[PDB]
Amino acid sequence: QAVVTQESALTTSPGETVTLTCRSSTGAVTTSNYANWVQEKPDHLFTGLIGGTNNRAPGVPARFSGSLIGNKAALTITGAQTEDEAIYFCALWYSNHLVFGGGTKLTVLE
Amino acid sequence: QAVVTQESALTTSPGETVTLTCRSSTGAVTTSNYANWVQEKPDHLFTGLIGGTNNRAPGVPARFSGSLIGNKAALTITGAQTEDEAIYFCALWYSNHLVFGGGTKLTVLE
Amino acid sequence: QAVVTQESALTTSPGETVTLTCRSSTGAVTTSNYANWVQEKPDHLFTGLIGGTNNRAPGVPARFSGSLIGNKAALTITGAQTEDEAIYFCALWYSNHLVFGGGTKLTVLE
Amino acid sequence: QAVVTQESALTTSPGETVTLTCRSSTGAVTTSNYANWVQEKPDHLFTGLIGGTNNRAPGVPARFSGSLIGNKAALTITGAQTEDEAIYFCALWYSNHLVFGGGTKLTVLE
Amino acid sequence: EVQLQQSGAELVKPGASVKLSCKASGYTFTSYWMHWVKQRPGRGLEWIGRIDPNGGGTKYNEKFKSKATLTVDKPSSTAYMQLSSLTSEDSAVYYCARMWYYGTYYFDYWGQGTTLTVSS
Amino acid sequence: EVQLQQSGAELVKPGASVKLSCKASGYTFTSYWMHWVKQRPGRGLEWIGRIDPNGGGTKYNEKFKSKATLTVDKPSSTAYMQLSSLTSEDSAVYYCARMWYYGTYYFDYWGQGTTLTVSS
Amino acid sequence: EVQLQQSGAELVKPGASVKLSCKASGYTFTSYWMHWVKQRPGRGLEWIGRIDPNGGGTKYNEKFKSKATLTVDKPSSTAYMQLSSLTSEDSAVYYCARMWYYGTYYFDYWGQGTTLTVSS
Amino acid sequence: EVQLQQSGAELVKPGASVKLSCKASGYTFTSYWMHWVKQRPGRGLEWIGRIDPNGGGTKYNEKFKSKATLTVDKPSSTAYMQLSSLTSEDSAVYYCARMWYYGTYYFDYWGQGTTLTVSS
Repeated sequence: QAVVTQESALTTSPGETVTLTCRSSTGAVTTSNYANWVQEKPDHLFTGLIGGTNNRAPGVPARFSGSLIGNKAALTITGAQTEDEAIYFCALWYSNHLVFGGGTKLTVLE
Repeated sequence: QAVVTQESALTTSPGETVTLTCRSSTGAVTTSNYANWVQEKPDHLFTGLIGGTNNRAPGVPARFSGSLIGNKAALTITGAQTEDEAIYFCALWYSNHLVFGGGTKLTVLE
Repeated sequence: QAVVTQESALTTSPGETVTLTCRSSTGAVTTSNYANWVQEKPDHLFTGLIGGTNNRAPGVPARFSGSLIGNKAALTITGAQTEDEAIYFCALWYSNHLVFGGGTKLTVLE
Repeated sequence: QAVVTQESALTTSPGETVTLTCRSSTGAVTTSNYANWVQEKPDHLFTGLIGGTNNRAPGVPARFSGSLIGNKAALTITGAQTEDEAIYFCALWYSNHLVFGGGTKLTVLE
Repeated sequence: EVQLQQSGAELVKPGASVKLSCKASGYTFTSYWMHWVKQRPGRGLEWIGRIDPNGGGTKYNEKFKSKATLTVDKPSSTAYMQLSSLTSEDSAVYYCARMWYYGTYYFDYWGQGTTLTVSS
Repeated sequence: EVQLQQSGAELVKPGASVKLSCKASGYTFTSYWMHWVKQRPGRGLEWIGRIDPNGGGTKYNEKFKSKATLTVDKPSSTAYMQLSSLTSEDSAVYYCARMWYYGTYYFDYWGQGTTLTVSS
Repeated sequence: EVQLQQSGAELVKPGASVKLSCKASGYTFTSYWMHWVKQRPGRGLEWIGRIDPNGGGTKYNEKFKSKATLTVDKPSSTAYMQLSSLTSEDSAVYYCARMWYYGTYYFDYWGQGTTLTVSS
Repeated sequence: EVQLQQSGAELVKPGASVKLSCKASGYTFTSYWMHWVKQRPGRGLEWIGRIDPNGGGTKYNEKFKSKATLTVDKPSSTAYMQLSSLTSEDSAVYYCARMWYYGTYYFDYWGQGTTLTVSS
């Protein structure tokens, strides 16, 4: 069955660039996986940041970008701010349903 | 039996206006439901904000107002501040006891 | 057996004065109860603020004072600051051991 | 079996100096225990601060220093900042595995 | 200010009977009606009943009426809730709140809520 | 704004059948597809299914299909999830999220999540 | 400063016997009397006993006296609490605190508290 | 930066066998030794073992050696921990951390830790 893997967390500083990755256990992530990155904030607040690999939701700066690197899907964050400190889950599409990674938690110092 | 329904959360920005709604599962919310909106803050701190549909408690700006829209009771918040970030529960009166919604959690950015 | 009762919480604003009270269920609180007020802060951080009814621990401003009002022990806080937001437990002495109230949680706005 | 003991917490103020200690229950802590101090921050964020008794990890000011005092390993913190508020665990090496103290939690006011 | 007071935490075991209190700064209950809100994650908030200190008159739900209970120490200023024969799901944080509707004047002020631990 | 609404908390017991809802400000579901994310510590987030209000068409996982369920109150604007025969591990915080992919336009907005308490 | 030290967390299983410690910066216990406060949600804070390092003299409650226990490592500076035959409700966060009343001088300073996990 | 990656949360049931992973930004394990710290309230932090990707060589404790396990996906960059036959006390937050001692260079960087939920 489909298991999604991502980093359990990444740390950083405001202004840096951090890439988060997402791999499938059934093969290469591909466009038909329509990789989504939904931001989660304390008290279970979930927000779709990017979808269809590279598509930004409304109200999302293009500092956030997504892509496919080799066989992994990636979410890159540029000019990291403090407000970005959050969990970044990867949700992949397998034909008719959604499979979620465990969520990569990104920290700033501060 | 009486089930109260409200939004599980709403997000916003300081200065905006957000309306929270409250519906009964036995019919239209009405004046004899004396709809109450009590604000809850972290560590189970509860404060009655509005009661009897449209009545403000002492120490509550008239930025907070309540009403009945059609068959729903509503709490509108105007010029949303940061300090407002909280859970907003709806408690309705059915003859001799109180039934509570699950609480609508309102967030600001920040 | 000895049950101690206090308010489950009190709210306030910086500069105000709030009194917390403490009563025994075996009679009047008295000097031989050596009423203690120990401040608790998030992550189980406990600090004895006052002891022997009216005795301040080192490093405690005399804004904090304790006493016996009638049959209740009291802790009064004057010129309430923000930093004071905490749980205030009452611990009473009964001959050879200590009995604790459930702790009064004091909030500021902010 | 190997039990590691440390203080369950220490409090302080910015600019002060606080020493944390670490003792083994099988004898004196020694160089072959390669005493490590890894900083933990809220949401299970762990960072190795010092290792091999006195060795600082990259990105760690020399405000943090470690040593062996008598039969105890010690971590001293100088010019304590606010940002330092964290749990400080001691992890000792016994031949082929690692044994952890319960973690000393250090607080500032603020 | 005006502030309402409940105990930090109480420990009980299944089949035992415990009682929680709610005071007023205040001065006293009655009158300024009483509530008991139960909080258990996601669920958020439940209700329970009221008491008429002057001479009785509590009201709950078909489900509460067994375990439910509402009271006072009028010669002091306390309000009370009694869970007879508690269970491991009785465990929760019960809020107390006053006043009015009956309708004295004219909003509730919350307590902090007692952590009811059941049991070990 | 645009905001999505679920209940604070719901209480149920094993073997019972409960139902959770997801509204839109919004206005209504359908269309703007529906999700249900389950959150249980470390595990973080699980999935469940969708519903086609216009006339049915839900989809889950081999494991979900028993307890799973997805629905609406189209004459209002509600979406629904039903756990039939809940268990103590059903206990969790289930998130609701909409829209699209089907692909209306063009990102999800989360709810707050209901605390499902099971049971006591 | 002056600071008091307990272990982060300890793991035990029912029927097992565990022991928690409380040190001083400090330098040593005795003298500067010892406490053990138990914290379990709502309940908040419970008590347990004291120990007279110089040569014994502990004191608890009718309920504590079985499991209760209070001690030291005078040749070092440690104070101790022993739960013999723990249960799943022994699970909690026990605070240690010193000094005085006996009455050396003249206030308690808290530790951070050990998370007693029971059991799995 | 340099960052280490574990899954949010994983759900398992007693008697089942689950496996947790730890990646590096990084690039790959080996070499830069591996740890697994277990966190359960008060207890705080426990240990488990290591793995020698190049060709095996794990090390744990007398108690861990049954359930314990340490591994990799060298053709990628992953490290692994396997709890065979989990129990309800296996439930916890297990941290992964690398490197060195063996002693490459010259400090650990933590992951975020997976919430292992057991079970319901």
